[PDB]
Amino acid sequence: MSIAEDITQLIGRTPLVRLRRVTDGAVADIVAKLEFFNPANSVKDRIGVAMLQAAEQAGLIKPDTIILEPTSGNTGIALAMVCAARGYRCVLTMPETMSLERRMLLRAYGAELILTPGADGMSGAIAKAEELAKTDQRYFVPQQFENPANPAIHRVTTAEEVWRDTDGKVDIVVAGVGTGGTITGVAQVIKERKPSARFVAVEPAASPVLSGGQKGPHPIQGIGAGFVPPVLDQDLVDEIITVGNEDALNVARRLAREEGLLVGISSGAATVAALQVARRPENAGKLIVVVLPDFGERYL
Amino acid sequence: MSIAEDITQLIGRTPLVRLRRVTDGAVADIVAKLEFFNPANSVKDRIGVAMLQAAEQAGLIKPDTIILEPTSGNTGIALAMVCAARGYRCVLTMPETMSLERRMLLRAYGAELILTPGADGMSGAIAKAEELAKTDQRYFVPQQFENPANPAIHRVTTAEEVWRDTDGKVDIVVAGVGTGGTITGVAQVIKERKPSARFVAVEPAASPVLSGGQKGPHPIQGIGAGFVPPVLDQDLVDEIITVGNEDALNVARRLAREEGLLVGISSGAATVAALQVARRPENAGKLIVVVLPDFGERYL
Ligand SMILES: [Cl-]
Ligand SMILES: [Cl-]
Repeated sequence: MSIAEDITQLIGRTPLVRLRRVTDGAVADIVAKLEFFNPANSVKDRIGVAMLQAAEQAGLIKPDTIILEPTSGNTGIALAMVCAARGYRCVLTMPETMSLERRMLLRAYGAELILTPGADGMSGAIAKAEELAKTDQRYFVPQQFENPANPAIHRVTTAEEVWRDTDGKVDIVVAGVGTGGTITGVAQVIKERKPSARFVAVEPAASPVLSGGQKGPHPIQGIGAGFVPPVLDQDLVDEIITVGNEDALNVARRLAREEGLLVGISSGAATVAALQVARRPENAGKLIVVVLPDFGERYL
Repeated sequence: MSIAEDITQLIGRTPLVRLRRVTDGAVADIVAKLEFFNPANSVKDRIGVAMLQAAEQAGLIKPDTIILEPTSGNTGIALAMVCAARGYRCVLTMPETMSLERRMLLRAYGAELILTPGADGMSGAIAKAEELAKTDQRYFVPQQFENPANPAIHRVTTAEEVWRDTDGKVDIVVAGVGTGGTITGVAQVIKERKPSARFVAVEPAASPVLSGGQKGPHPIQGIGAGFVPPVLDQDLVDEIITVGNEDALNVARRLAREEGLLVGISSGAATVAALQVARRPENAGKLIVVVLPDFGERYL
């Protein structure tokens, strides 16, 4: 029988789909890895389960442990879902500016929210989690930007899925960088197995930090953290492509209307970059895999 | 290589998961079929592609064809997505009372909406589609309640998935009835293959039409159409269970908080029924498969 014991056993193993229309000028094949197929509709389901699994396996979860993370994006959703499946108490800090829709989603999974001053933004949320954890030893903080289980799950799952599903023919992987876990884990496995493979990191033109520029505000949720992420192995990244806000939005729109792929704005951004790489004559005939991190319905 | 040519090739093949906590009093095994794993998060993706496939295969789609359907639920989403992938123009009628969120979702896939008088509700939407189709021969109307491709896709996909994933050990299938396609197609295949198998239809206590009662208003979106659906084969249905609004909601809540399964209210209703059947001593040791039609995030 093929029956999962719980929802966390159904995370990952996401499909590839060939882009047919959003391919203007391409001389390479572009195929998209659809992370919206995860149970809570994003890539972060992988790291939500992986980080808790690593803690469990290291004996860090105690009978009175409470999971705690500062989060304004998909990792909060992923942790809330996984904690519901696990039977863990889950506390998430975030600015009081977070939408009522997002709060209802997290609360639907039974997570408890601590809202921090709007003016202090995400620094205030992080500060609150830091203080909570320092003063109450029940809290276990996954730390998505520093946890080695983040790139590790991408080595074990995402990378192998890309490898197997392309029968090792993948030539170039294009991925937005938030924590850097996805592109790092995939590159760690695939570049060592196929040294000719290349890896393109995608960031916002509005906050081109990996490119050597300065942090700034931008709407491409999921990428452009404003610092070099500790988990990112920059030596595995062969190129950085910056993407403008309007281009990201426009291509995200095109994916929905022309491919039936309703994806987030960071998926638009990743696809802008993949299409740029795909137009290069030296890439004629190559296979480009672009990661599409989440579903677009939350962004409407 | 395992690469889909387009998103419609990634419809169905949804997983089974064992219920662990929402099992109070059960002496049978309850496993849930997670239709939220479809690309647009509901079971209707199956019939959206199947109905257009059947039209294509029957030469009914012409160069100037426009897809037209009256819809206030998931079939509109499914058709909008599939039409985007196909490159078809898609027009959907619905009452002007439909939420801005739902309209934005359908428009994100490029569908065009015709809003009908709020006071006339869904009868007004159906009337508008009827009139449009009568006066403009470009329109092709799928007719989800009457189209034989609805139960047929469930015979070819859903039923075989249940059969294979349970290694033929499925004893009882529990499913909400909207169009009746899901329970009909599954029963057609499985009852003939395994005559001992039984099939339980689920409807709202507030609108217990299959049970012999009268139509009434109810909030269990997706089931309780207020009439006997033409596609439903009542002779394959072994039992009908009515479910109250509060019980459906309560169990839907429990699935999210206790299993990490964020599902719609009709999934709550189906699970209420499955748990009732599972408590019967004569069902000790049996395998019950309950269909969970969609994701809960839209209902928040
Ligand atoms: Cl986050
Ligand atoms: Cl509908």
